[PDB]
Amino acid sequence: DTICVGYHANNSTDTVDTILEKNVTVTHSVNLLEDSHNGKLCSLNGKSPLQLGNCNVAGWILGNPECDLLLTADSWSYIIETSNSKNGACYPGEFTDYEELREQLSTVSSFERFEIFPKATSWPNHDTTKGTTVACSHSGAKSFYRNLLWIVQKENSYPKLSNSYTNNKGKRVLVIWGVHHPYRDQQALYRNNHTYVSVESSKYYQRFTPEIVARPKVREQAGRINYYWTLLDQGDTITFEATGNLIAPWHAFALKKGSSSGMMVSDAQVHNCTTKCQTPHGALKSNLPFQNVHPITIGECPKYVKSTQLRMATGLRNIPS
Amino acid sequence: EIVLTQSPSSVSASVGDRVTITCRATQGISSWLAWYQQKPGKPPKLLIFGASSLQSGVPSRFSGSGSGTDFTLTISSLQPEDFATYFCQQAHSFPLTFGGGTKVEIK
Amino acid sequence: GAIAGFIEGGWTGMIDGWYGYHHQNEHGSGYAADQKSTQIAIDGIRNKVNSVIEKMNIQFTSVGKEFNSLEKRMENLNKKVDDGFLDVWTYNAELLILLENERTLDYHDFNVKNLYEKVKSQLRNNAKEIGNGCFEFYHKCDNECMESVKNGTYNYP
Amino acid sequence: QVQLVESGGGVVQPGRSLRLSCAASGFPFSSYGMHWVRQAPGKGLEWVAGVSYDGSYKYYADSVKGRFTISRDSSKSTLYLQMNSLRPEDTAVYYCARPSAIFGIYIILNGLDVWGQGTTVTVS
Ligand SMILES: *[C@@H]1O[C@H](CO)[C@@H](O)[C@H](O)[C@H]1NC(C)=O
Repeated sequence: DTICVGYHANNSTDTVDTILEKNVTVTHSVNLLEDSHNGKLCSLNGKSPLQLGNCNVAGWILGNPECDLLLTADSWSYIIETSNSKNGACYPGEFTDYEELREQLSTVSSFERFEIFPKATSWPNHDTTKGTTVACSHSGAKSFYRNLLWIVQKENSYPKLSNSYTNNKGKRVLVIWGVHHPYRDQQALYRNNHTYVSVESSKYYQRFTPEIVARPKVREQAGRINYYWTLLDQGDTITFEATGNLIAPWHAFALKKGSSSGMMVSDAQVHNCTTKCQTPHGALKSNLPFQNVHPITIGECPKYVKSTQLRMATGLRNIPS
Repeated sequence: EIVLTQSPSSVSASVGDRVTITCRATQGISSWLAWYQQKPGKPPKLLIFGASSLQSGVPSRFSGSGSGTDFTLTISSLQPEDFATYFCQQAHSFPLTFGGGTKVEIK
Repeated sequence: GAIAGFIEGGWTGMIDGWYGYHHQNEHGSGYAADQKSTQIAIDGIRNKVNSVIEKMNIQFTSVGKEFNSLEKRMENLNKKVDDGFLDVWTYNAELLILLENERTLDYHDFNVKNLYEKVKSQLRNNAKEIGNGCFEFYHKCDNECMESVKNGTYNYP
Repeated sequence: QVQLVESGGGVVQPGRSLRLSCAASGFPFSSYGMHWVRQAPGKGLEWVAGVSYDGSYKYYADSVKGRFTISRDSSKSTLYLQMNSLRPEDTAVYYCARPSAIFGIYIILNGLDVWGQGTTVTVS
């Protein structure tokens, strides 16, 4: 007539660490560290991502004729750049505050690419066909950006121009333009010994006295165009005017608000799934509150830790005998 | 015994709605609650064990909550295949008790 | 105490619970999990791990930042931030898990001890104590005398 | 891979006996306790029976105590639901069901992971 009191053990091998002893063999343990990813540049939540392919944010926003597919995109949950994303600006030039632009383009899938100064409804006596180069070659032949519009002097006389745009679409409008810095070709292309561009707004506030120089050629180009941008609010008005070297806009982007996202640099292929968290190496589950996969993440993500394993004990001392 | 009371007894909704269900008993059953999906003529499939733990392979849009007294089954973004009848389970002590059923119809 | 102590071995053949009993009435023998303490323990451990997970309040955030060639100071600053919280969450995770691992093992240990003492509270004069944590009955014990003690209802001492 | 098969559901007259069975596949059957849960046709799921891993401790519903009998076979890895004294209140779509396993132990008292196809018991 005996009765014993005892505890559990099983043929387990999981070992957890404690503050007073190491590699304690425990009957069960739960790991709190997500360390598996499996490359799949997932479409987190619902919105499929955006792959820029051989293009970057520059060539996508400017409308580089190399970057034509991306014109379709009205939405994306997040933006993907690749190691081949070099088709940025064919005619070379300083995209000023390019990092600030990229940061701003980090909020939602609000696109509307819509036209403000149509190619032939708003420019009399102004050459709207000499936009061309051996730089923006659409497979060899000369061409120019799909969201900007060049203006010339009818080859011998540059008139004056000022078209103002008011905001009516009821969201924030990303506006893009450029200033062309060509006298061998200033006196020839736009004919004036004195030009200026002037971009005025309630929030953007500046002019530009264009520059003359024999800049080392890129894509067989010696003069270049500086590519500028700004954000216009509801109701407010942007105003352009120039006696020369306005690389005029052609159609711009009306964004909005809602669910913000991020931008990435990775070389995997998009597949079909979901996730709350995405890395440059692949998706993972936001159930365990820790990762050691990659520091750059996007979404409702676990914390990145430098740890290798986070064995947390649930059972007890595994003592078979 | 322990008596479960699911509320509401039925509900209609469109795809994308935030669906809320309750499971609600007498005793202190701590977190021993199991939510089950059911399609007509088909056996259940364990959705939520431990009243919050998501079952393996079940989408992250299924969520459970409650503790001891008040229990809740929340579904964030309903999908067409999710049209079903749902049953909660008491597991604190025998006998095992189930609910009256909470079906989701089409709106 | 109990775990890795005087109860110098677990029970592999016991696979229906963490804490429990062996009976040896001369009517049968076997293992039997004490369901009350096991349910309580599982509730505790679950609330523990679940609390470690849930109190990690997360939101939507991207870590990437582009700084150009003339913003190295602010690049290294943004590192100082990211690496800072790297070190902090690494440290809190490591120590939290060490601490609560020990605390869990002592949780099981103290539970087993409370079960032993729980039965000792009932079998005072009707049992010799055996240092392997097991009771001998100084009377004749049937196939229900082994049950009255399991449900905390043992009769005259 | 892992599933449970059910059988024994047929048309029967009140007062007599039947035997239903659930054969396991893909998991250590004899390590788990098991359950029979009946969906009364029209009503919800109604737990009727359950058994430990060894078969020494057996748990029944008050409606069927002393009237039904559960058992299990390790050599055949099968679950036996032997019904005696049938009556139309027992008319139900029977399900064999597996209580879930938790951290290290295969507890009998938990939510149910795996179900059978559902074998229907009709009593006219
Ligand atoms: C031992 O554990 C392994 C899993 O690691 C299992 O496959 C095997 O059946 C177990 N054997 C015994 C006797 O527990």
